[PDB]
Amino acid sequence: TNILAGAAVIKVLEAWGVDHLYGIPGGSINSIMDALSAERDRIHYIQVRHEEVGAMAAAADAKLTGKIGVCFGSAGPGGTHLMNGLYDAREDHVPVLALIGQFGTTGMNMDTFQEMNENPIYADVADYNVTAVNAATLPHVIDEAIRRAYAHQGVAVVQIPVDLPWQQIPAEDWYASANSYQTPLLPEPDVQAVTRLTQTLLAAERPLIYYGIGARKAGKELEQLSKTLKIPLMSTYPAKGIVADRYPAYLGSANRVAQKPANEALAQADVVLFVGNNYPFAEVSKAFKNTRYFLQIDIDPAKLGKRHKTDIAVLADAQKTLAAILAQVSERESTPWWQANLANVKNWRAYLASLEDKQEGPLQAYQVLRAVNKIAEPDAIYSIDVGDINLNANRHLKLTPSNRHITSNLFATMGVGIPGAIAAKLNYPERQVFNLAGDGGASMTMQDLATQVQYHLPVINVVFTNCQYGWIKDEQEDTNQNDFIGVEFNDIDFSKIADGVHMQAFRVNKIEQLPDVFEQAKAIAQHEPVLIDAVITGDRPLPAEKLRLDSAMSSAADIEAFKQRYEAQDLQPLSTYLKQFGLDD
Amino acid sequence: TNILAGAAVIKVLEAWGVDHLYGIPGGSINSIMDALSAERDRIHYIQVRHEEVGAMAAAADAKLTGKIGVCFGSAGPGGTHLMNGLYDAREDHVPVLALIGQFGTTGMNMDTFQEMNENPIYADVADYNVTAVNAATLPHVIDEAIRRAYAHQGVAVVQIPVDLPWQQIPAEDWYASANSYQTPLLPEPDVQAVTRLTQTLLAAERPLIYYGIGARKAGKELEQLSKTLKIPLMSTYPAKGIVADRYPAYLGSANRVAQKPANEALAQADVVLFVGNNYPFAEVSKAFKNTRYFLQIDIDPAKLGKRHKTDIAVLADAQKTLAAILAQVSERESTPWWQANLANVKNWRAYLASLEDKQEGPLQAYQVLRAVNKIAEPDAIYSIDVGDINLNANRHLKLTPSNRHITSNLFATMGVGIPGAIAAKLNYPERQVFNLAGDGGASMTMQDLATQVQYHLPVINVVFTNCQYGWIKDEQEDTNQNDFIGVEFNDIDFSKIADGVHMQAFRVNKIEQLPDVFEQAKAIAQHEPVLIDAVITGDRPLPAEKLRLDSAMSSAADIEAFKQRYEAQDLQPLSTYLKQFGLDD
Amino acid sequence: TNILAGAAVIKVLEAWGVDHLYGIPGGSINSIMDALSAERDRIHYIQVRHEEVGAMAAAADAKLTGKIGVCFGSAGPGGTHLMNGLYDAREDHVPVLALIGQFGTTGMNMDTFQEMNENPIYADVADYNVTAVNAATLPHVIDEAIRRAYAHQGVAVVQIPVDLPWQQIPAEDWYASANSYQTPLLPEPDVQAVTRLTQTLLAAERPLIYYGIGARKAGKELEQLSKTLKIPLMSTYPAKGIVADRYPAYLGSANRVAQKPANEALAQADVVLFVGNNYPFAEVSKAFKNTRYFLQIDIDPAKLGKRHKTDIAVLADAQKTLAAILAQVSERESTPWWQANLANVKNWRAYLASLEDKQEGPLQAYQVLRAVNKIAEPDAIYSIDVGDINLNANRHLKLTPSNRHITSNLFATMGVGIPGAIAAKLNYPERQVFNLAGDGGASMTMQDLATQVQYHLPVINVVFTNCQYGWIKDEQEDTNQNDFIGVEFNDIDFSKIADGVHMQAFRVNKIEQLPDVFEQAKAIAQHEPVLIDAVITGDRPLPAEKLRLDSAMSSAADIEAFKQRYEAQDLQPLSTYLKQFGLDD
Ligand SMILES: Cc1cc2nc3c(=O)[nH]c(=O)nc-3n(C[C@H](O)[C@H](O)[C@H](O)COP(=O)(O)OP(=O)(O)OC[C@H]3O[C@@H](n4cnc5c(N)ncnc54)[C@H](O)[C@@H]3O)c2cc1C
Ligand SMILES: Cc1cc2nc3c(=O)[nH]c(=O)nc-3n(C[C@H](O)[C@H](O)[C@H](O)COP(=O)(O)OP(=O)(O)OC[C@H]3O[C@@H](n4cnc5c(N)ncnc54)[C@H](O)[C@@H]3O)c2cc1C
Ligand SMILES: Cc1cc2nc3c(=O)[nH]c(=O)nc-3n(C[C@H](O)[C@H](O)[C@H](O)COP(=O)(O)OP(=O)(O)OC[C@H]3O[C@@H](n4cnc5c(N)ncnc54)[C@H](O)[C@@H]3O)c2cc1C
Ligand SMILES: COP(=O)(O)[C@](C)(O)c1sc(CCOP(=O)(O)OP(=O)(O)O)c(C)[n+]1Cc1cnc(C)nc1N
Ligand SMILES: COP(=O)(O)[C@](C)(O)c1sc(CCOP(=O)(O)OP(=O)(O)O)c(C)[n+]1Cc1cnc(C)nc1N
Ligand SMILES: COP(=O)(O)[C@](C)(O)c1sc(CCOP(=O)(O)OP(=O)(O)O)c(C)[n+]1Cc1cnc(C)nc1N
Ligand SMILES: [Mg+2]
Ligand SMILES: [Mg+2]
Ligand SMILES: [Mg+2]
Ligand code: NA
Ligand code: NA
Repeated sequence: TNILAGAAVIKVLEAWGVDHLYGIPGGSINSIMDALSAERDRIHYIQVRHEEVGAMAAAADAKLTGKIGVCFGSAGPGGTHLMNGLYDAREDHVPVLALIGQFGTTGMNMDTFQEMNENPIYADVADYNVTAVNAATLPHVIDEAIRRAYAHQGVAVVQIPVDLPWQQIPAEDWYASANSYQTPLLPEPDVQAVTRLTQTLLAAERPLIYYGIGARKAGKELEQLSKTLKIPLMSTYPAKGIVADRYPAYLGSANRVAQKPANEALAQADVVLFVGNNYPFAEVSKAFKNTRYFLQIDIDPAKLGKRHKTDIAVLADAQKTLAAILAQVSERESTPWWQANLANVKNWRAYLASLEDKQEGPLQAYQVLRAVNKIAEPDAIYSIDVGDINLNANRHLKLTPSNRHITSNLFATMGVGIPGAIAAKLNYPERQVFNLAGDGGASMTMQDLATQVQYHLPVINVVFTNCQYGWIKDEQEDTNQNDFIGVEFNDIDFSKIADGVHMQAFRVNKIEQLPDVFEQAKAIAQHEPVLIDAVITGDRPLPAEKLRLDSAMSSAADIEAFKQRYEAQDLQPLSTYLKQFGLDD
Repeated sequence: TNILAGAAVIKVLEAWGVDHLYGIPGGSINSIMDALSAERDRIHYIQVRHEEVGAMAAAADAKLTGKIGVCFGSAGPGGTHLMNGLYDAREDHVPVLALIGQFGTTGMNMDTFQEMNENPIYADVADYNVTAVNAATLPHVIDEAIRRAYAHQGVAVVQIPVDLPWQQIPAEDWYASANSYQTPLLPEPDVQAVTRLTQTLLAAERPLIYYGIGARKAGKELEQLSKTLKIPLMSTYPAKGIVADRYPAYLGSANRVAQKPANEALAQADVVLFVGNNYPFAEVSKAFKNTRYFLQIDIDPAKLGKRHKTDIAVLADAQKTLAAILAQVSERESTPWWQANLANVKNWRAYLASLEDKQEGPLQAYQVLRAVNKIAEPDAIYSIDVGDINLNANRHLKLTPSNRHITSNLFATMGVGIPGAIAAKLNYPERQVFNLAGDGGASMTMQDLATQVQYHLPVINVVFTNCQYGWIKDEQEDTNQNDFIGVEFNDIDFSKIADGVHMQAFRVNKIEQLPDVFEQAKAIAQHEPVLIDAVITGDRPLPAEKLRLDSAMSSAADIEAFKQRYEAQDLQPLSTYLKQFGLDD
Repeated sequence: TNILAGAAVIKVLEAWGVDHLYGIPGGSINSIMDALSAERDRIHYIQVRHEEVGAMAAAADAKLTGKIGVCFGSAGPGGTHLMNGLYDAREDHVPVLALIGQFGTTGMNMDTFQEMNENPIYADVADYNVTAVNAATLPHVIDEAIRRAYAHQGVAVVQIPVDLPWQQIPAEDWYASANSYQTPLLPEPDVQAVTRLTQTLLAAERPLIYYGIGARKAGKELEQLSKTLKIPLMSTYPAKGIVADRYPAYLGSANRVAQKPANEALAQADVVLFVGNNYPFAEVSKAFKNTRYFLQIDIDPAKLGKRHKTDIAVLADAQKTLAAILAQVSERESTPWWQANLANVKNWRAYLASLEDKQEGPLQAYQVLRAVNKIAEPDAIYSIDVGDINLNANRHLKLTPSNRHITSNLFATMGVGIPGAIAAKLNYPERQVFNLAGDGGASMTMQDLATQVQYHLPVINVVFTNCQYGWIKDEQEDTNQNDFIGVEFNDIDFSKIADGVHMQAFRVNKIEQLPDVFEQAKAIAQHEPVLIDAVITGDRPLPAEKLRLDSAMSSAADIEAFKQRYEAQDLQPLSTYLKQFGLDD
């Protein structure tokens, strides 16, 4: 006849297909805990060691599977600890439900222990942000929160006074709307607009197709269009892997987490097809200042003409539109622009290989990533933290459509490596999972290495120990007048941290040590987590946004200093290849 | 003729006497970093490993010295990481300035990398919350923020677009108002009201004086009034130490972080003098339901009649008022109420001593704290985390007016032990400093053990490893119908964590191991930090709020179960002593 | 045994002495209405015609009496209509309680009719901002709101779900803390700081005392210090009347709502004693750019050194400090500085009198205000709207300590004239009350002239009809490159509007009509409200901030143009008087 309101809430989560959720208990959320306890055969609670890891893992769940992530925090400090993960979910536009403990309705507004008005705390981050005040409507409020988080691709927060889930409600009244769920409709491309777009693209002297993760379903069409039309491809960093890295006309990404060929080509291009792309550097870096025609395909009307004035804009699904272009074109002959870019890519990849292929000496980030490549399975998943690792992984990882990689794309919160890998292994127990993190980021969430141990999640953790916030040191080098500050710090031995949480680990500092240690790690991670602490040099990775290679643009002295510092003696500027094929810079 | 606006900002901090500040750099705050770098001889930047530790340490600075604490975080995730420390500062009403990075005014509102409207993030926590938009007024905005944080005893947040501090401003225009600073005026007690208050207090059959930290300047007057009038003393937990723990009529604190004699006496009292006290449990625990007359002294009109209806309310300084009462009274003879309470205290202290005085066997929290007492200097400072340690430290630490102790009093954020100890050692390098933390709380901020190492801060860290969130397990025992959940977890060896950050450490699990390890730690902390990981039992500490000792109130079976579980065979209920002296319960 | 929670809420209001409150009913607040309906003998509900008028009137109640003002609005649009009054109360730092309707707890968060999360709406304006969720604690929440509004001198907002006030609660539990309310007894002003401040003031060659409303209790001391020491007085506009306008050495106020002698003298002064003053134009107008020493007295630490670099800032009560200064000084002979300022004031007053004393012709604001003066009782209260009326009333009204005048000082919301006058008459039925308003501001709240009729509040309304937003037209003349826009509009005949709400009224457009109309109005307002619609010219009043009178500073052409436009042929610059008494400019 009756059900506890907390039991009904957990049944709402189950109806929506929530497999696992994260948090840390407290008095203010013990009634939800009680309902979870009864339901442990059907829904799986993951106890983290810091609530930010719970929120970040919930975000990562949604990034990986498209299913809403769920986390919770107790009243006051439990909930405020969620913030970095909630902001990550907002900025990366993935659905997350966050439940926040609150003291009982009889004690609210009495200024009792750890009791405050919690609603204003979450107003900025959340698409939906409500304090529940009734037990009978609580299942509906949770249902509403989930349905909105999905529809609006963001964060729904519900503060729950602890008395409500222990109250009996009628067993027959509540329901979940999960059965009625659908994903948004995919708009179709206008035939005339697609034809006009195709004509402009074909008439270009120096075309590029520049796609983001909005094109994640269109890898085949992107590569086929590139091959057929002889048009180079470039992408946002997160869109690495949609087309295989091995594709010879994939230039990489632009700006800083970037590859040289992409920056150079973008500066020269006359027509850009900008597809499923919200590149946040467009305006500030003047990326498109010399672009003659700008053609955009996006599903979101809020994005059309956002990053540059459009000459043709198509409000449609990326794959449907790219298919429609491909359907109306035929094989084109090679062009000077095509060949110049192909040559430039070859030159760049030879540079990266030269760094990877060192066999002995002081360990650099480049060989560590080569060692990752050597033990990586074809469908491996990479959880990547924030800093130099984004740049280095972007250059060195050899990804295909079979891979996944995730980071904090836009909020760019450090510490996401560990939680992202926890979520990855929970969602894909049979797939190999890496956590690639700098020492600064790994330090921030280090305690949750214990969570990998506790739940026997065989993540391969690789920490890049430079004893610096390298990403920031390099920024200070570029901008600051006075000495470095706050960017060089004391060593932490992560192999000892790992030992502390009862995880097998290794520490290495020489290139020649890599093969055996990585082989051992590969084997250990068949059953248990493992950590490799790679002590790397303070060498700055080549700044693709600050090239000093072209004698028509840089002094002979700046060029040779750049070659020496970045081991880039064999790099040629794009202009070399443009000139070979009869085009001017 | 000109000065960089960032240089002027740092000069404002120097004028206000800021010695040290905390944070982690980033591109969005590198211009403030540049100004700090130039000023490193005069103001001292402390690089933390997680920004929440910076915010918590800033809060602790203000708790300890009364001087505004200063922290910062980079745009987006740097700033949102500050939240647990900022909420701590708000709820514990201490002045803190937080600077938040923001991207340059040319890139704001362009939806660029890690760029968002940051002002709404801080609206709830902050007394003052502004985004600076001009370089010439920036020193004033910082000055304003500091002056308001002090006057309003809370958090001032300023978001700073990174371009502004690198702009030149006239050298002669800016100023700091530090020279004009004063603390609020101390109101004087009305003579007639004090006399009426004194008469009511003297006419009481079962009086208590119940003080909080608002009486921190009135220790001498409190103890003297108690001795002269034969009136027992009780306090809030944070007010432990204002009167020496050894004082035989100090009952301790009420509720849960509490001592038995205080809970029992409060239930029986007819008149309570409530002084400098904002006890958050007053209403929810029905603390004063049987109190006949309620007399209050507080400096804040917002507090008068807040926690119970007052019969006499005095808007005045605690010390001035207590002095005025003492001036108009003379020595009173002993009473039955006085003797019953004295006997009860003796019985309770003998119980605590019996726990402390065990010499061998499985290690409990009680002997760990005895070992702390044995190596503690008379003016030691204690930074205490959140959980069972608050209860255990409250019972076992032997404090006097010469000590300081701090925790997160009201927000009660876990993880404060480490940052509180960092702040304590920075402010009091010649005083012994302890960090007393449970394993859950220590885990949350563990990475900043590295900060103690980096800045050579000789903190004595003591971790209470029960492999539980014990405080929460006990709550689930009390309230939950279904099995424990999320409260028992895997071991972390903190002696290995310490080794990882290059700190000397010990792990112990037997009572007989304590003396030598604590002696070694005492010696090490003359020069360097040290950590003791104390592996303790899962024994629940005696619940002072759930006594089962009085046969007129509890079954014989519940009483003997309580004695057995809490080793409390020799405890007597207050009623025993009331009856001895001819008073009924 | 039991009491309705709504009934207890009204008893809390009665305990705090709330005489009257304002609002408009709705379904979402009908349970509070129900409780008010039973208590008509003890609390007086005023039904307004627009909720902003209720909020503005509540703010005005507190401005006038120092007692908390109370208003309410129904859920959604009722509450949001309060905003202009709530912001006025926040900015003018007066205590106001606002009750906001909400739908019942069973329908909250169901997305029902007019149902939304109302808490974020009031977060910015409110010092205290909570949604009640329990009936038994509702009286406490209201009590807390009141106590906080008083303590923090601002707005407390409580959102009340409509079901709660109809729930029975135990009769014996609730209480109000009004009985605890008191004002603090302060120590004497800091003796050594006051002595030093005094020496600096007396050593000055060109001293000024510049006070604001913080000196409201110090009129006697201000005038005596001025006379004894030969130091001219100037004030903020709202501080007009604290010293009688007829005082020969009262210079007026500075900036734009200002008088010529104050602006001229301030520019010359070497030492300013800034007392109970938070002049918002200090920095932006560079008011103190030439000041050698700046001395301050203020009760609020947040203000110490806020507006200018301050040589000595005394934290103390204005009256007590000024009395302490007076007690340690004695007579100084007349100085050139004193004589020059006296002469300048005389010249300025002759100018104002020349405008007032016209007897025939096109009506100007100047003669209307002379007509007000001629019918004004010595203790009349003036509610003044926002625009040219602030400037003209500041110059022409002849106020003494027996008067009161109020406007929206800092938020400066138009429309306040009508509600301020309603509040004034409710608090002071036996005092004459004027509403002096421009046509723009009167139009915004015109419907509430019906409220004066409904409650038989004999306000004398005087509307200054120029068919312009004159204040803004003048700004456009000063700053805008293109034609006037939005500042000249169609006539509204307010005598006809008055007829429509059943109020006796007159319309005048000639100077010679004034005496008979104002005599009739004076007599009508012995019993009923009345309105005079004064059709005035579009003449720009003399801009005290743009003086062109001094041959050393302005071209002869500029001076002749200024003199012509502003009928200022007989005005002399201060430099003329300075030279006369042997001082240089
Ligand atoms: C430390 C760090 C540094 C970084 N620096 C760089 C850098 O230098 N270079 C770089 O490239 N990135 C960088 N980033 C990542 C960067 O901040 C952005 O997140 C990224 O460039 C945006 O990628 P995106 O447009 O693919 O994704 P999003 O911003 O998520 O945009 C996806 C777009 O696709 C659209 N879309 C979605 N579905 C469809 C569909 N079915 N059909 C059509 N359109 C669809 C959406 O409406 C949206 O406009 C960095 C990240 C980090 C952590
Ligand atoms: C895990 C945990 C559990 C806790 N549980 C308990 C518990 O069971 N029991 C317990 O007691 N505490 C407990 N607390 C602490 C608790 O939450 C409160 O912070 C504490 O009880 C309030 O102490 P207080 O009134 O001294 O301090 P505050 O809340 O800071 O109040 C100080 C008061 O003094 C007034 N004041 C300031 N200056 C003066 C002056 N010069 N003269 C007069 N008045 C002045 C202020 O206006 C204010 O009202 C716990 C804390 C933690 C971390
Ligand atoms: C259209 C319009 C135009 C305006 N333009 C002008 C203008 O040109 N010129 C002008 O002068 N005004 C002008 N104002 C008014 C102006 O905006 C400010 O409100 C006013 O100048 C500030 O006056 P104040 O300092 O007296 O009041 P407040 O800002 O209320 O300051 C009071 C001060 O006194 C202190 N205080 C309070 N009690 C005590 C005490 N017991 N002892 C000591 N200190 C105490 C307070 O802490 C505070 O610092 C205008 C208003 C309007 C509506
Ligand atoms: C009613 O309040 P509460 O829930 O009892 C309280 C005091 O708020 C606590 S206490 C607590 C357990 C602390 O565990 P520890 O292992 O550090 O200590 P212990 O085992 O009790 O010695 C948690 C998780 N929380 C909840 C909590 C969660 N997350 C953070 C950041 N802070 C908290 N404090
Ligand atoms: C312009 O953006 P940014 O400042 O360059 C950026 C990307 O935001 C970074 S990157 C970064 C350094 C990361 O250091 P690591 O040691 O982990 O990596 P690395 O040494 O570069 O290999 C910091 C501190 N921040 C700032 C930062 C601070 N705190 C958090 C929680 N996240 C951040 N991400
Ligand atoms: C710099 O401040 P400001 O813009 O000069 C100021 C004081 O804020 C004014 S004054 C003003 C004109 C008032 O016109 P009236 O006809 O009432 O008066 P007047 O013609 O000047 O005698 C307006 C529209 N505003 C703007 C205004 C608009 N709307 C509201 C509700 N209040 C305002 N006050
Ligand atoms: Mg690093
Ligand atoms: Mg524990
Ligand atoms: Mg007008
Ligand atoms: Na951490
Ligand atoms: Na209106």
